[PDB]
Parts: sequence; structure tokens; C-alpha cells
Amino acid sequence: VTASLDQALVARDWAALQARYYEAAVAGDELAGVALLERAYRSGIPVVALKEHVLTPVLHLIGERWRRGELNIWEEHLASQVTLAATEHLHRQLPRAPFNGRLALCGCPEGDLHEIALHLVMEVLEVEGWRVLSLGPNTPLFSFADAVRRFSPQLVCISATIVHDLERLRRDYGDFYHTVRQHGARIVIGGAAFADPQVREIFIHDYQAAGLTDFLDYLRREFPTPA
Amino acid sequence: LDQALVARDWAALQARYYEAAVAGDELAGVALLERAYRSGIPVVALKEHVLTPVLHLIGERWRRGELNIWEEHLASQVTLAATEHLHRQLPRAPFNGRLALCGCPEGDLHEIALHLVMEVLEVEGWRVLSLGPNTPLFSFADAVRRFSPQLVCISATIVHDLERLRRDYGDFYHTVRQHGARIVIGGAAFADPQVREIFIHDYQAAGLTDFLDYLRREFPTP
Ligand code: B12
Ligand code: B12
Ligand SMILES: C[C@H]1O[C@@H](n2cnc3c(N)ncnc32)[C@H](O)[C@@H]1O
Ligand SMILES: C[C@H]1O[C@@H](n2cnc3c(N)ncnc32)[C@H](O)[C@@H]1O
Repeated sequence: VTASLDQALVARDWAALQARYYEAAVAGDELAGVALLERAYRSGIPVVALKEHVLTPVLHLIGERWRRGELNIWEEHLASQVTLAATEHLHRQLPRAPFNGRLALCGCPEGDLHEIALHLVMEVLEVEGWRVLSLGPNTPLFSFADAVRRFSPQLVCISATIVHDLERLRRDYGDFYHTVRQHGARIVIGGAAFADPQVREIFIHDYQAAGLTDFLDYLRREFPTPA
Repeated sequence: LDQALVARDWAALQARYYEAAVAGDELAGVALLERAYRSGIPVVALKEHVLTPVLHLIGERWRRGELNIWEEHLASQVTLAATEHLHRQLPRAPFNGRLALCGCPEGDLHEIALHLVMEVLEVEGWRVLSLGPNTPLFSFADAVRRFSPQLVCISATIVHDLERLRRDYGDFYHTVRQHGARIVIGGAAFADPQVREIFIHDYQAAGLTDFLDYLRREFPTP
């Protein structure tokens, strides 16, 4: 009955894909979720475009609906678990560039619990042949700085959805930024928190990304690999 | 190393896991656990006598200033990733028709134990719906109305919102029973008698092993 899925894939009909991924996610259906993704990859849709044009829009909408009272916590929570599990499930299957000798250190700021974008980012990095160290969400800047001293990474990525602690962050940034520079590493930020110009001001950065596509453009210019 | 496996020298194994975890080295972490399993040690044993102790110690040392946040964060991601990786490489019982609904309470972010349990369930052939950590009690009930689970599992490490949970628990319990579900609780939060009192339950688990003993008595393998 359902080869109409396969017509959504061919047309690149993002809306229908979103709708079906949604139905799987809010229902806690890990397998239906991975299947939809798996099938769209082997149909030749790139992972990044799945991520930017199926997963991200769906989660935004889940949040818009939750806010308007059309959707409840339990449905987001299942969608969140499904998406974390399904993205990893797919990623373990993907081919990867050779190890590029480089180390990325990644996490989200203290008090922020939203970490799916972080996961999408770390995955992309691995596919490009980076070693990744995840501090995960809810990470103080001093903790970032400690880990930069310990590992001397080449890149620090921060995903930030929710930032309120402006004065603490203004204050810890100096030490963080100087540890980064002394180690010769670069800083890339993304996430909704940086729509606020005060937050963006604090988080002195080498590159602010809108999404994964332009992040990749940045990686290719800033950290090019031979062939 | 293979010496430590043969001897079953938990201490040596604990120490190597810790070294891998605080270094943020997922591959070494999985390697150790995988080698250990294939040297004859059940995964449950690895969970209880390697992962749990290493993580309780990370906490202790953090408290005493001997270990910093950055090192715990790394160990927690290593553990989440490592335990999932091993799980996917394990034999499972066939589906048993039964559904477990799993979560941690609202405002609690400690979620590794929940993963450890959910895994154990799937290996026993259960299907598992994960609400994840930081699940309001009413949000558990919402989900019991749908799905109609046979089991609800709750891991709790941090619980302080006593007056709310006290007043929300009535409806959640009603809903559980009128769907014939069972409630299993575990984790450090239930060492507090006021918390345990609110969380009317069918079994309280000390760890994973006795959890299995309870599942086999009450959910006899078809
Ligand atoms: C799922 C979710 C949660 C889950 C997350 C589970 C988890 N483990 O991650 C949980 C339950 C924790 C949660 C909690 C809350 N959240 Co919430 N929820 C979301 C939701 C629905 C989806 C988040 C998500 O995964 N987005 C997916 C990513 C991929 O989208 P994205 O962040 O836009 O990322 C893209 C780009 O920004 C970029 N990018 C992002 N980061 C980075 C980093 C780098 C380095 C680069 C290069 C690129 C990059 O690439 C991505 C793809 O192109 C959003 C809705 C939304 N708009 O996202 C809210 C939302 C962010 N949550 C919100 C709120 C209010 C809450 C709570 C305060 C609710 C409450 N308790 O009362 C709490 C706060 C907890 C905290 N302190 O962080 C609000 C925030 C609104 C606001 N800013 O005022 C939102 C917007 C929902 C809403 N519309 O109201 N939430
Ligand atoms: C990692 C960790 C964190 C991480 C969690 C990462 C993650 N995503 O899971 C983060 C950073 C989020 C964290 C934060 C905090 N936590 Co913390 N941290 C821990 C730590 C070190 C490990 C947790 C863990 O994975 N334990 C290992 C598990 C597998 O062991 P277990 O819970 O004993 O589970 C066993 C049994 O209980 C049973 N079980 C457990 N649950 C269930 C459920 C069911 C259904 C069943 C059948 C069985 C079962 O199975 C296991 C047997 O193998 C503990 C230390 C510790 N003692 O556990 C603290 C600890 C719990 N944290 C603590 C504190 C103080 C905090 C913070 C307040 C710190 C802060 N100021 O910010 C915050 C609070 C956040 C919150 N609201 O939840 C304290 C709590 C002390 C107390 N109760 O007062 C601890 C004990 C550390 C300490 N020594 O002081 N923490
Ligand atoms: C932004 C996301 O946060 C979740 N959310 C909203 N309020 C709570 C709460 N009290 N406890 C847990 N999660 C909550 C919703 O599911 C929403 O989609
Ligand atoms: C219980 C665990 O909580 C972590 N922890 C303690 N304080 C913070 C904080 N401000 N931000 C994030 N994690 C923290 C520590 O790593 C400890 O081991």
C-alpha cells in the first residue's frame, strides 16, 4: 500500500517526509523512524539534507505545537529519544573520510539541555574524518577550557539553544578564549541562542553557522584535506 | 588485561574503564567491555561491578575536588555511547509481546541507569518506550493511556518536588492499574523514605540482577 512514500522521496517532497517522520517520532517508533531515514539515504538523499530538511523542521514544529497546546510533553520526549537513536543508527552505517589527524571538542553551554543539534554536528564532523570529544550538553565554559588544555583540540563547537547566564559567561569567556588561541584552535557556534546579539557578542567566535551546509563550507575552507 | 579478565579482577577492570571514560575515549571503552563479555562475563555483571562502581567513584571524587566536571561529562558520554554500541552486538531473546515504558522524574538529568535497564529489557525480548529523563509524572500517565504498557520503570537519582509528586501520584497510579500495568522503581532517590513512600510500587530494585529475578517471577518467559 505504501510506495507513496517512494514518490515523496523521488519528488524531494520535504513536507510528506516531515509528516511521516513526525508520525513515527511522536509515537515512539524508533524502527519506523530509522526505516524512513535509511530508505531516503539509499534513494540518494544526502544525510545533511535529511538533517536540515526533515529532522530539524519536524522538531521545530513539535516545539511550535507544544507551545500552542496542540502537542504534549510526552510526545516531544518520545520524538527526542527516537531522533537521537535513529540518527546514530544511521550514522554507524555511513562511510567516512580517512582520519584527518584533527580533534573537535563539542558541547552545549551550562544550563542548556537541548543536544540533538549537537549530535547532528558531531556526526557530520566524524563523516569528514575528525576525531570528536563530546562534553555533551550543560557544560560550563571553564569545563571547555579545562578540556582544551588537556587535549589541545583544533576546533571547539558550541551548540546553544538556551542562554541566560550572561554575566557568568561574560566573565569565564576571557580564560576560555585565551586557552583556545594559545592552543591554536578555532571556535564555531550555532543554534537559536545566537539570534540574541548580546549572546553572540559574548561568544567570540571564528564562525557562526546557520546550519550544517554552511558549517561544511566553513570546514572545507578552514580545514581542507588533500584529496 | 586478559589476566584481569581471567582473574575477574573488577578493580583492574574498573580502573581501565575509568581511564577510558575520563579520557573521552569511546572506542577503548567499548573494546574493554566487549572483550570482557567475550571472555565470559555477562553484560549485567559488567554493568553492576564495572560501570556502576566507576561512575559512583567519579561522583565521589568530583565531590572531594579530586576530579572536575569536564572529566565526568566525558565519562557520561563515553558510557552512553559505549553501552549502546555493545548492546547492538548482543543476542536477544525473541519478542515476548510485552511493552515497558521507561523514564526518570521531572528535573532529574541522571539517565545512565535508565539506559542500563532498558537495554536489559530488550535483551529479555521486551519492546521499550523511552520517555527519557525529566519526565513529569502526568506525562508518564498520558503515555500509559496510549501504548497500554505491561510495565512502567522509573529511575530516580534526584527528587525534591515532594508536594507535587504526592498530589500527582494518585492519578498516575490509578491509570497504571486500570491498564493492569506494573510499577518498578530503582536508583538512589528511593533511599529517602518520604520519596519511596510516594512511589507506590510493585518492585524496588537494588540493581539489575534482582530486577531480572523480579521479571522472571512476574513475567514468565513465554
Ligand atoms: C526537543 C526540545 C526539548 C527537549 C530536548 C531533549 C534533548 N535531549 O535534546 C527538552 C525536554 C530537554 C527541552 C527542554 C526545554 N526546552 Co525545549 N524544545 C525542544 C525542541 C522541540 C527541539 C530541539 C531540537 O532538537 N531542535 C533540533 C535542532 C537540530 O534544531 P536547531 O537547534 O535549530 O539546530 C540547527 C541550527 O541551529 C544549526 N546548529 C545548531 N547548533 C549548532 C552548533 C554548531 C557548532 C553548528 C555549526 C550548527 C548548529 O544546525 C541545525 C540544523 O541546521 C525545541 C523546538 C526548536 N525550535 O528546536 C524546543 C525549545 C528550544 N524548547 C523550549 C523550551 C521553552 C524549553 C523548556 C524551558 C521548557 C520548560 N521546561 O518549561 C526546557 C528548558 C531545558 C533547558 N534548560 O535547556 C523552547 C525555547 C523557546 C525560547 N527560546 O524561549 C523551544 C523553542 C520550544 C518552543 N518553541 O517553545 N526541550
Ligand atoms: C554522571 C552524574 C551526573 C551527570 C549525568 C549524566 C547523564 N546524562 O546521565 C549530570 C552532569 C547531569 C549530573 C548532574 C548533577 N548531579 Co550528578 N552525578 C553523576 C554520577 C557521577 C553518575 C550517575 C550514574 O550514571 N550512576 C551510575 C548508575 C548506573 O548507578 P545507579 O544510579 O546506582 O543505578 C544502579 C541502581 O540504582 C539500579 N537502578 C537505578 N535506577 C533504576 C531504575 C530501575 C527501574 C531499576 C530496575 C534499577 C535501577 O541499577 C544500577 C545497578 O547497576 C552520580 C554519582 C553516583 N553516585 O551515581 C552523580 C550524583 C548522582 N550527582 C549528584 C549531584 C549533586 C548532581 C548535581 C546537583 C550537581 C550540580 N550541582 O549541578 C546535578 C543535578 C542534575 C539533575 N537535576 O539531575 C550527586 C547527588 C548527591 C545527592 N543526592 O545529594 C551524586 C551522587 C554525586 C556525589 N557523589 O555527590 N550528575
Ligand atoms: C521545549 C520542550 O520542553 C518540554 N517541556 C516543557 N515543559 C516541561 C516540563 N515541565 N518537564 C519536562 N519537559 C518539559 C516540552 O515537551 C517542549 O516541547
Ligand atoms: C554530579 C555531577 O554533576 C556535575 N556537575 C556539577 N556541577 C555542575 C555544573 N555547574 N554544570 C554541569 N555539571 C555539573 C559534576 O561533573 C558531577 O560529577
